[PDB]
Amino acid sequence: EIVLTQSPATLSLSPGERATLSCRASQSVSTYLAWYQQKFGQAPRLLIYDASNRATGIPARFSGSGSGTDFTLTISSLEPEDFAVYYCQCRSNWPPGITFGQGTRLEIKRTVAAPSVFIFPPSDEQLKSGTASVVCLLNNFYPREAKVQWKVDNALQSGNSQESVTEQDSKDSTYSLSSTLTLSKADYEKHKVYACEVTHQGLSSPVTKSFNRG
Amino acid sequence: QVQLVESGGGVVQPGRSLRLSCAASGFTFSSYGMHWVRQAPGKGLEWVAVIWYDGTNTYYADSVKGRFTISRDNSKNTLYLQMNSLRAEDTAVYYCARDLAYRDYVWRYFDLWGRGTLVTVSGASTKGPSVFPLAPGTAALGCLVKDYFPEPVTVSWNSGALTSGVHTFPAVLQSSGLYSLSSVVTVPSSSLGTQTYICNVNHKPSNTKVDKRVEP
Repeated sequence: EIVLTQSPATLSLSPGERATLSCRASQSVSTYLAWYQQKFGQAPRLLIYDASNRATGIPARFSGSGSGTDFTLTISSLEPEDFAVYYCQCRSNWPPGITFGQGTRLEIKRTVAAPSVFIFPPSDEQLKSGTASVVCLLNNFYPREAKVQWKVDNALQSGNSQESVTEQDSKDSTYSLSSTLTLSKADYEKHKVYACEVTHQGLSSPVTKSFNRG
Repeated sequence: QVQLVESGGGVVQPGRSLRLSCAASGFTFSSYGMHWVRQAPGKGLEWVAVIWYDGTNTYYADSVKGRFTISRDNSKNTLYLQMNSLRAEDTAVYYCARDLAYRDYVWRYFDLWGRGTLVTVSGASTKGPSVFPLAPGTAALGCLVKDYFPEPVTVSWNSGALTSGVHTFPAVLQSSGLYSLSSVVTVPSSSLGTQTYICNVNHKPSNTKVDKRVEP
């Protein structure tokens, strides 16, 4: 079985700059390697096959090179729609199969931007149903790496939150993150101070947003 | 026009079955090898199965061997995927794809892809969401779209009149087996008294349509 490893997992570049994506195979695949592009919410599409052959209709700005175990996909001059995920791919014979790399995502590099943080208590409508969701919003920050810690009456929470992050914004190149702390109505009513503490490269000290009630 | 169109996706209980179809148009279907490839939500691509142009041999990923069967009907230009004994880990968008090679048993690349169809395997049943307000010189407000199944939901603000500063987040799958997502918008603090904010949520699987006014 062949394993394909793509690096870096995320490539941070500017529009128009040259993108160089790498794919390393565990053992030789000769020149039998393909690259696919997947734009967010869309099906993948073939870009290159046989290491350097551009698929039909693919613009000349996409080019592939390499052989054996070292392959590169070059995008000579990035367009807005090119900030997408790219996968390399080959065949395996033992067992027979098709192997994909784990993907490299291209993002627009911009200046560091600290998040603007907001906390929302559970609505009275939700409390009438037996559960309490507390939401913390980290808005328009860069880079994507951010940490949210929930604290209830000054006690760090663990195992009772979930979060997700938006795709990079097309206009300002930032990300936003939403975290939800879930408690039963009975547990929510036993505590007073609800706080979300945010750490990020753009913050010299963690920022806390909080409210009292429950 | 050259294309592949999948059908038959939906929700299925663990241990049960589902059969997908893929209608091919615009090329000599009987001259190409055909594949199924899947993508679990937020994960990478995983090849599932291949069938030779004349249907005389097939191969499968070890993850689906024995449970899934790829087949084709060259007289109807249709490819099938029979999925039996389904498990939660089979939840994915399933794509049918044409092999690049013409009348060649050596399979290697996917040169044409369908649109994909979502298959969700879970003990949960189809359910519309509950929508709760996230009440508010910049202010933030939103809507929490909780406890729905399966994906997806769409959210708009003020019937589409409000788009700037809107962020609709990817859903999370809760331990209950139901999804939850938030949608927020940042506005000038002075607009809280002059403008009304309503989130419009749609969940097509349950035919749910909700309008929720979000007040300070």
